[PDB]
Amino acid sequence: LLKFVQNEFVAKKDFPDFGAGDTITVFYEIKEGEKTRTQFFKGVVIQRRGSGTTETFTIRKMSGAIGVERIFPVNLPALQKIEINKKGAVRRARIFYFRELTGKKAKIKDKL
Amino acid sequence: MVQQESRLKVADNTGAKEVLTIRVLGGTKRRYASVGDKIVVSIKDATPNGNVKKGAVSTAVVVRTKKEVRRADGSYIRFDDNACVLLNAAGEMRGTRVFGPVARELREKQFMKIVSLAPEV
Amino acid sequence: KRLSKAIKMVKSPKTGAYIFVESIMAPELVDEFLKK
Amino acid sequence: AHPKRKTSKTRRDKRRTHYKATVAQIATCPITGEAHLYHRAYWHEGKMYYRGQVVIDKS
Amino acid sequence: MRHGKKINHLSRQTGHRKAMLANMACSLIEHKRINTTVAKAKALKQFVEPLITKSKEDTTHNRRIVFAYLRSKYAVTDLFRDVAAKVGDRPGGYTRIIKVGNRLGDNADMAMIELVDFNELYNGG
Amino acid sequence: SGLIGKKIGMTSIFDENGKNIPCTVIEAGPCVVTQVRTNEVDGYEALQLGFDDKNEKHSTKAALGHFKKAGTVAKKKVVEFQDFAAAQALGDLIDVSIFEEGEFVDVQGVSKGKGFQGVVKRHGFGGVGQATHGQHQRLRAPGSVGASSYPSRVFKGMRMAGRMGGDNVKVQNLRVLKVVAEKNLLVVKGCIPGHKNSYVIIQK
RNA sequence: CCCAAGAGUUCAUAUCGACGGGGGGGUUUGGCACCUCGAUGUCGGCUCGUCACAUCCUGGGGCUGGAGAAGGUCCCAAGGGUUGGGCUGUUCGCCCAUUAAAGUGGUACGCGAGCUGGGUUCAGAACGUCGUGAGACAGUUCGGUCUCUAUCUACUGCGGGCGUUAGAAAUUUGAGUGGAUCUGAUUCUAGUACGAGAGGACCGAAUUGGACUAACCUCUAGUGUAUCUGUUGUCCCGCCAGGGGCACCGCAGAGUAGCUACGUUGGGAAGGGAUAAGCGCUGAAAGCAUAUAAGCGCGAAACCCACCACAAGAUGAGAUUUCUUUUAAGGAUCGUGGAAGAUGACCACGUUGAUAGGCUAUAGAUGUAAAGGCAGUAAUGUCAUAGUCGAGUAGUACUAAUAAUCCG
RNA sequence: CACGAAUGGUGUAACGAUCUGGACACUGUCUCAGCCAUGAGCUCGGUGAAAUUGUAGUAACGGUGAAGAUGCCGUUUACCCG
RNA sequence: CCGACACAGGUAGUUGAGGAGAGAAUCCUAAGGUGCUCGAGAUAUUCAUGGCUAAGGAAUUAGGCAAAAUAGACCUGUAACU
RNA sequence: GUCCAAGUCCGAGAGGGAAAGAACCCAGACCAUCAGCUAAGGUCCCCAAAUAUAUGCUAAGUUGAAAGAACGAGGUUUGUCU
Repeated sequence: LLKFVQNEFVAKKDFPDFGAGDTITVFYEIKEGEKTRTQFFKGVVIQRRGSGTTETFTIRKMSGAIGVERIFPVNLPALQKIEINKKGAVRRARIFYFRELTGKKAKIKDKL
Repeated sequence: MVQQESRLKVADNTGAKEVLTIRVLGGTKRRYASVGDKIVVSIKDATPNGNVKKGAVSTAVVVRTKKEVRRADGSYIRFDDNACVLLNAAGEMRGTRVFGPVARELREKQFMKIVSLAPEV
Repeated sequence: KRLSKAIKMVKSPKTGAYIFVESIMAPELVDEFLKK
Repeated sequence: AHPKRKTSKTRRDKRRTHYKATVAQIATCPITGEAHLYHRAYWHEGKMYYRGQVVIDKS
Repeated sequence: MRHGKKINHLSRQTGHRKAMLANMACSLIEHKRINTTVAKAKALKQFVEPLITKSKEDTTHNRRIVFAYLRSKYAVTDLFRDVAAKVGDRPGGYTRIIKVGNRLGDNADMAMIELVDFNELYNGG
Repeated sequence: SGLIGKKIGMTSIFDENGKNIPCTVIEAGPCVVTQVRTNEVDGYEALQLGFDDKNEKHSTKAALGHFKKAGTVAKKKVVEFQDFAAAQALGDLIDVSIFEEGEFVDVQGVSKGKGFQGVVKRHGFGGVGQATHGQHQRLRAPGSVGASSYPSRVFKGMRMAGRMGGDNVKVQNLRVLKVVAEKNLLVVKGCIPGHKNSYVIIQK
């Protein structure tokens, strides 16, 4: 059964609950010339797309003046200790307008 | 995905701002060039002081693409602009600085000179 | 490492002469291709 | 395009062999004896019988 | 290719189709049995089953939800007053479809789409 | 050296050393040997395998009598395999155990039918010209179908529009990943022709 | 192709070869005027291909003024491949950047009942020149209607009838036919052999790409006139609240199933036989010599197998297992549907039934419904991760799949 | 070769559904096509033409021939009807 | 009425409303008049009229042909040349 | 191909042969006949008649229809001189 394969051949993670609008930091395990080191990516979660064991989430940051977006599958054997700084306060499921939008005013709305 | 007649932004202190793609090297009828692929370009801006002239023909590598590119581990990278870095007559970069981040796929192709002086990789 | 070409002769039944059958194999696997 | 030769009464008769009609699937109900189409209802006398029972009684 | 399109356009626009499906439901509610074609009846069944299902609980929200579909207070009140009281606690399938032959103008297969709880003479088997 | 399965779905797992791998689940249930064709009465060595049992209502008397000479009863899918590995007689069962972890298989399946398709979607022809530079009604036309008076005929094999449909296709050495035997799983890597819940022939 | 004065440091034939001669092909310009003027539509380009080898690349060799690598020339070989732009209506041609290569030609200078009309030969106007003039130019420029519902045959697909020697339900052998045959870069062998140095391999073994093609929708991406939400104008539901109609689906933000590529996976792998150019063994005719006359060993992407698909209407109509031996086995009509499909056909089910819908739950889409309370002067926010949908999945006969008939 | 001064010569602001060359924005014009809606088309019920037509049970190759063959010669292929 | 037709053509003048609007434009409606004298299934190929397309942005073509893009009111500002 | 001269044939001409050819070879059709002899050309089968006889050549499927070169060669049979 497909449901029997999914929850048995993919190691589930223990990451907190986040969605669109949240600001997170993801620590992955970048490999190199026979030495692996952790690297952090801090950005706003744009969308979370998927059903289970194959779902991904997209996170966007601004490395100076150039925007960088990255898509991570949640059940990656390299993701470690996702941290959450801000939280939500949006009105959409996929905040796609946040990609074609920059400046000081369109950063994020705070959640009360 | 950059092909012929595509305008790119040159990301280094060589003395150019905008460039135009002429050819995608690497075989017959090659369609596109993602990050790490070599292309032939023609300078079109040529900043006043500069080290290159407007109208010259050179070779470059695609550093940042706007098209989401997939890795082996299942992740994706997607920048916000199509950028390139010029190359010497041989397999070497001309210049000493690189503006903005680069892609990690530029490391598996022995572009250590380009990857060892960028802000982020 | 390095391979080893083993050329062994045999009495072909299609004619009756001595043909030649070579094959690239391991330097330590030529003993099992010459006994057959 | 235009036909080059007049279609003979043999070539036009060998073609009208699948142009035949199709006899309907007629059934009979062992209640009132009236014939009807299979899997269809029918009006016998101010009523509508379907499967031995009565659906409408407009008598 | 329509490998999964479970909806019949009935040779009508997206507005005309919904208008006709909302106009046939009011008729099927005010008269407990109407005579249509086969495809239109099969579409009206799938359009009217969830409405009668929602009608089994008289709330101010469900009334407005059913009104957004029927677009006629005369059918809303007649669906919530006696149709819901006569349906009772049926698991499902509040309507039946019976073919009654063919038409004459265009030779279309007809049907007699009816409510199950309002016909006391027919059972089926 | 051969089995029958049913395509369940498709998902993606991660290898033990990083990279993601797409995979397809094949509920390769226990097949039963129905008839062993020898080289003395037929003329070649092979054996039939039946996969999914039927009822006593849909089955034929001929099929009932044919499967009564065996163990389990009339099957939904019966297919004849050849060149097995272990000599086995009638009534034997092969569940999943014929495959290993890391081997290659040659899954064969019936594709899904597209119906009557034009030349552009069937063979890959491209247009007749542009879309606005005088183009009148040949945006998806085949073009020409031959030359002038020589040969004055359309050559046999001309690629034209017809029912694309779904035929039998082999997938040419998909790699096996999981061979779980308790629940018949046979998780292989790659795609498989056909819709879900479709029968497939897994040749080892 | 024949002869060879020479040129090639000396040496005619590594390479070129004058003065002369003998032929093959019918792709150029011609000669003839043999079928068509009660019409054989003419250049260029697009789509679609197919054929020859007089071979551009890949494949196998001989010679060399071949140390190696790069070359020159000749022989065998048609399986696959043979790029994108600037100028010009262009064919052609020049140029720019790549590639292993950017082949030569035929098919009415292939293809206009397949497309365009940019050029050329229609009517308007102007320039240069000729003619007194009307007018003309292998001189130039701007504009200028491309008709037809496929009868026969030829192709691509799908069915009905009958026959295979009694009839059915399945699984198959194969007489044959069709499809795919591409190739780069890097590493080790090895800076080894060779070479004074520079430079730099044969053979063999791995890694990873480009183009093409088939399948699939797990990921990315597009659509998604099922679905959800926000908002504008006006009309309607008696009024407020809340909704509905129309305005390109009114517009805007998403989107499951499905269909696709821009995505994922796989393939062109390996192994035989007879060979072409060519390389040898033994050996005479012809006491020697000689790969050949007898007999043997190698030898290419060419051919026959091999890989994939179809295939007994293969009338030469095959074989096996089981059932029934004439209203028997069984098939069909009709109905519920499809992952099947133009219509036939195909597949599952038809009450001793889970085939479709409904219902109960849920994967999931959208994003916090309506009514009411609280805060403010109000617009609004909160209690309130809720409402609506659920093209998918599972369980339940509530609804529809008859209690007919036909062939055998 | 072979402009030329009222069959006017040289310029010219504004104007032109005029002709020609170039730049920005923009886009399916294209790389390279993909998805969706209605009408036509497809099946069924009703009415119902026309152009065209010597008779036809109307194959392929090589060749001959008024010099480019469905009908001629030799070989090959092809169950009947849509 | 004039066009052979119960024909997507032509036919002088007068009245010709509301909301937003300068407007008789434009969208929805008044009074009033119509649903256009063949329909039903199904949701192939293909054509006609439309909608949306990731990256590139004329690389297409004889030619930016066709589509897309700017479009309202109020302010700031506005070159060579003449 | 074209323009003359000496003949024949087609034109205006059937029949037989070269596989099919207006002219090439034989041969000038008053009818009817299930009679015989011959011309060109042939006698293994398609397709009438020799798998007939005597002598020699060819090893190339040359050839069995028509039609080929300059220039090579230690293929073979045969005559003379030497």
